[PDB]
Amino acid sequence: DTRPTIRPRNDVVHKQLSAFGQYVAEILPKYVQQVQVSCFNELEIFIHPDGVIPVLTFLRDHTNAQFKSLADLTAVDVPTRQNRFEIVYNLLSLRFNSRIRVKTYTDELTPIESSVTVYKAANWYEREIWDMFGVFFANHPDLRRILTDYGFEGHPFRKDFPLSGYVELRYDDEVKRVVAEPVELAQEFRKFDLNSPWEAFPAYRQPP
Amino acid sequence: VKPIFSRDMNEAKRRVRELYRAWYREVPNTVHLFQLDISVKQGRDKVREMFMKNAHVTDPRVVDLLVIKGKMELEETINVWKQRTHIMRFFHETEAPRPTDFLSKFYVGHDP
Amino acid sequence: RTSPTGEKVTHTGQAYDDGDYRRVRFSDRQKEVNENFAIDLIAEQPVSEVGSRVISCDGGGGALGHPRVYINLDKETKTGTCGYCGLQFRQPH
Amino acid sequence: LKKTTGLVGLAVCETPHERLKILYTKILDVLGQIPKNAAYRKYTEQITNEKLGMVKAEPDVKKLEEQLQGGQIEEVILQAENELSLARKMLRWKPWEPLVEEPPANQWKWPI
Amino acid sequence: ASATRVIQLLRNWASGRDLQAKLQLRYQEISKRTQPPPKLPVGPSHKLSNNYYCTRDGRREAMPPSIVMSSQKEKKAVTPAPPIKRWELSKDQPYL
Amino acid sequence: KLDITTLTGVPEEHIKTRKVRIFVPARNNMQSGVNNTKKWKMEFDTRERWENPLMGWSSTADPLSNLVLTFSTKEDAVAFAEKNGWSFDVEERKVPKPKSKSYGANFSWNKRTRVSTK
Amino acid sequence: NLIEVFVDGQSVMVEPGTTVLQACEKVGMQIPRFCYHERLSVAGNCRMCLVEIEKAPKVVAACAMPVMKGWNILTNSEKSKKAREGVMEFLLANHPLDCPICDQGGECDLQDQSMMF
Amino acid sequence: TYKFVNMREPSMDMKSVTDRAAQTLLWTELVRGLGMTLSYLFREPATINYPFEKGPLSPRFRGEHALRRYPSGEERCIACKLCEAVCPAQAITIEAEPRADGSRRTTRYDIDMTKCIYCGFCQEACPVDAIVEGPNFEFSTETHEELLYNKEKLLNNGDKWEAEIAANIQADYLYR
Ligand code: SF4
Ligand code: SF4
Ligand code: FES
Repeated sequence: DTRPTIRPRNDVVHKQLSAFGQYVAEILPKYVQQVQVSCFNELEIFIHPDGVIPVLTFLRDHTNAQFKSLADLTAVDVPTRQNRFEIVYNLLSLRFNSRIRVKTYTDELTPIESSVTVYKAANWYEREIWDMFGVFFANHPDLRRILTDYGFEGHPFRKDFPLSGYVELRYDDEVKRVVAEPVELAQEFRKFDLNSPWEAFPAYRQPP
Repeated sequence: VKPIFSRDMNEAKRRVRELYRAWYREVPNTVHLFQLDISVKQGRDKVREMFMKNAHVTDPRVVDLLVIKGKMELEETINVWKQRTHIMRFFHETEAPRPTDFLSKFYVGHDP
Repeated sequence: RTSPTGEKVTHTGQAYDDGDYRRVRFSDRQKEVNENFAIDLIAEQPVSEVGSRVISCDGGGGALGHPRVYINLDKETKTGTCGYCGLQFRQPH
Repeated sequence: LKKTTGLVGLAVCETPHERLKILYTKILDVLGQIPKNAAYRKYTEQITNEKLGMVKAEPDVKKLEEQLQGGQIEEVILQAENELSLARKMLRWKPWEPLVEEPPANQWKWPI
Repeated sequence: ASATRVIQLLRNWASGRDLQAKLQLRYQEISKRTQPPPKLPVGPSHKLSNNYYCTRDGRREAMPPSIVMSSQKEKKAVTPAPPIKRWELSKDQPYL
Repeated sequence: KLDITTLTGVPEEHIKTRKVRIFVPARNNMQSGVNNTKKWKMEFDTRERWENPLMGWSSTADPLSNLVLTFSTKEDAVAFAEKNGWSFDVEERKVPKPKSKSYGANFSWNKRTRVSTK
Repeated sequence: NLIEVFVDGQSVMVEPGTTVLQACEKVGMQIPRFCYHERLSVAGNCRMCLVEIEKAPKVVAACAMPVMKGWNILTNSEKSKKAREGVMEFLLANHPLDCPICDQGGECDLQDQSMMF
Repeated sequence: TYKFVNMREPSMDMKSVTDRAAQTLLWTELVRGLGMTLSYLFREPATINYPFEKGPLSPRFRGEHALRRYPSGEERCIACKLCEAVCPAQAITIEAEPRADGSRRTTRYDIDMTKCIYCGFCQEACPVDAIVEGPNFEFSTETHEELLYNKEKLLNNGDKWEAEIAANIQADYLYR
């Protein structure tokens, strides 16, 4: 619609992104599984996990796709899927002033090829993904805990990991050191059920 | 499914033994480096205990990842990335022993 | 008011019992107790008499009060009480 | 002559036209090795032919840079090198083959 | 600032600039902390007519992402967007 | 059967003693909306919640007290419980039966349905 | 015996006598309602269930109006949206501002339906 | 659109080279910087005399939380508990029961200042302007237990700071 409340939408960028998505799909039919452009003009390419390195290399070196900047590499944990972890690569093409997202899937066991060869920035991002979610990255130069404690056990950002964790720290005089003890909260984190019983967005309705 | 490192359980057991050798040989140095009060036997007993904890695994993929995690802990221990408390965390000391007898649990609390 | 133990009773009706071990926390320190009981204070406030069947109270000060609520005064025995303020209003007989 | 490219690590090429022509010929040969049906070969050959034609047509480096719209001519040379390496890697990968595997069930369904 | 003229001259000379013109300490150019009561305006939707929320519900006008291509059941080369134009050197101060 | 229990990091006590309940949340009787009752959910058994002496705030040692995981289908929840080795009890979704409704029946000629007041 | 009705263009088979609201429930659409209750006799007084049917000049009460074969129930049409908005405005016109002190607060059909429709 | 920092070729004029060598040998730029600090010496220091002099503050300042009362003397808090919900740190713990009169009066209004982030969402959420962050920033304690504020503590804080709190609200309610 119109008026200040509604956000203005640019259709030109939408058309450009759709065309380029088709371009990428045609060039890489072996790996590209699905191409989507969001209504807010964000092209997303879904690729089979085996194509992490080829697709990224194409999107980085190709003359008409000069995405030479790995903006952010992250993971989304959806426990309702067999391949719960979804590895998402956010790219930036300075030459064409555009961005693209490469989304792949992985299990808790299936390794994913490291993209350090494609982007050197991928090192620490993949370390974080392994540390927080537990997605092993094959051929990684140094895959180790980057954010958790040295002796920490478990992957915190997993949806099945408790928010407060399983262990807590304190200083004990008898052992003269900081010791790890089972977590005991003086005030339990009060879970608030806020989801309304009435549907909010008809456009995103999943038919039964 | 693509194997992480080992295609078969026998290959995985080879990796497990390699890790066990490294941990077994590192324990004496670790006690010296962090000036731990545990004995070399105690550390090696803990290493064997930790390995035996994950002795029910049958999937080579899971065994591979367990070895990778075991390697990572060894790397931190060798590189002194861990601190004295971190090494001692394996030896739960301050934590009071929780009994297993039903009658004892019955007295202790509402523990299921 | 003060409990038999000697501990002043809060407006929330709370007073550590004699057998309560927690009473030791006030051994050398005072027990913070507010000395303006709200329930007593409104009881002091007089009951307004407004001829209109329905009156509206905002708590005073407009935007500095409470959401405006309309009170009905049909009940003769009872006096219309503000939901937020607690002020009582009556219809003159 | 351009004193410096501005970008650190990028050096001014004294013979940019010849260098671009040689690189484009190499790229075209590598694409020729690629199967014709492959979209990569078709599109890349189109792009390279356009750029090569413009390079041969315009002898002025600045006007050529404006014509190609790839930035400084050294940047265009770097782009050509990257494209050539990508073409070789594509020949290795053969991404023109059919899809490896369809996504398992609703692997791309949001919201849950 | 409450400084002697000699001190002011020495200070300015040592700095090389007229510091008294721009003194960092704030004295009286500060706005009065006590201000007149404001009257903020209303938004574009503060109207008694033609204000149906259905015509201004941007949140509910969002749509699921459009699927351009799905593996499940001569074109010119296409760039993601028109190539970025070269930036132009500043005219106020080209070289710092 | 995938055995991620060794890789989860969950303490053994909270791997065996836990009793996961797979279920579809019931509709709050106060409201009439059914949007909440559309996705399967997984919750853990409730445990002791004592009182903190200082303030009276409820204290707990259960680390999984607040863990609620939504799942698209029951099979997904079952598989996830199996992966993590948690004993899971599944409650089949209860969908209200379709009910025949007739406004005319409110004004029936020879039926009990006839309403006394509107 | 089932008649073929359409909800938002989606064909759905319903037994004769099915109310519009029930067919919308079948396709997955929960039409806003205050008076209609599944276990209580149909009343039709709240007027919040008003919905537009394609090629129909006047909005119908989905909670009471029985479907007819071929009807296309436009649940999210402009007519339906505006009807819901107007009815909610009428409902809230005299409703007291008691939400902070109302126990129903946070679980009030009036609150959520006002926020959504 | 873009400015070239640095990127300035040095002139090789013998005079320019001479001045550059003069800068190098005679340490001119170091003397210039030294003079700048000397100029800073003779300026007026900007230190305020704490606590005899306090720093500037605005009426919208957020500090010690405080529970307010109506002019009659009744607690404004009507136990809606939405301030408890909005609190991004889950610091407010509210338990309420019908008072002897029958109004919604909380039996427990506990906020641990040691967990509160002083965001101010609580005062923006309260529909009766009951919980309002006060102007007092100097309320440091020596024991952790003191930080955990009871309902009585909040009521006393409100009674103590009411004049200033009311004045600040009167000076800012129009903006809100
Ligand atoms: S938001 Fe205000 S009225 Fe509601 S509980 Fe908190 S202090 Fe009381
Ligand atoms: S100011 Fe912020 S942190 Fe403090 S009580 Fe209010 S919401 Fe909680
Ligand atoms: S629900 Fe009451 S008129 Fe339809």
